[PDB]
Amino acid sequence: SNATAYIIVGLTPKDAEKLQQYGARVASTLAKYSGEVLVKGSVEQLHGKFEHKAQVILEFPSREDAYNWYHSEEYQALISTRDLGMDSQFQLIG
Amino acid sequence: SNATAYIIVGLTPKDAEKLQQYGARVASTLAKYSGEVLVKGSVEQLHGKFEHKAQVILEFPSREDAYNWYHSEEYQALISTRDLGMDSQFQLIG
Repeated sequence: SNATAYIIVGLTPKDAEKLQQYGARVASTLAKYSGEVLVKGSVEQLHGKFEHKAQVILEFPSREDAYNWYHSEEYQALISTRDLGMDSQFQLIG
Repeated sequence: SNATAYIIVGLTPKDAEKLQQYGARVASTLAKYSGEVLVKGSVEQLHGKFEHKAQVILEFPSREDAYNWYHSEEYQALISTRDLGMDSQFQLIG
């Protein structure tokens, strides 16, 4: 009944150590915007092409809350190290 | 809990009428495998690059059903018309 919003990530691991620093710190950043990991996992290609190894999907209670999470100061501090840990794409939907 | 599985499509519309036809047929193919559309929508890009205009996420009760759906007889017939209506990528997480 509400307009649930989603962030889709498409990713490829680079630096393992850095990727684990990133992953460790993020979950906290989500709970202020009521973020939640719907699924994560490796890709099996069913059609077309896709440049990435794995996908993660975040779920928020509202588009505005998804956008605000990505743009929060607590998440943004995570970014320089996220990019060392993985090349990715993020898409906001909703 | 069970291991709910997902199909993520990223798409770019081509022929609106071929597309209409596709869209109008897929659903009946979903029910067979307990498929459900989690979400449909245009993309605002948060980070990095993404070739498509829009994403759709499909939710199935398992990876078996998700794969069986895509490779099902009745969905496979919809493909020819699908590919005329849109360029797309289908990823299987599950």
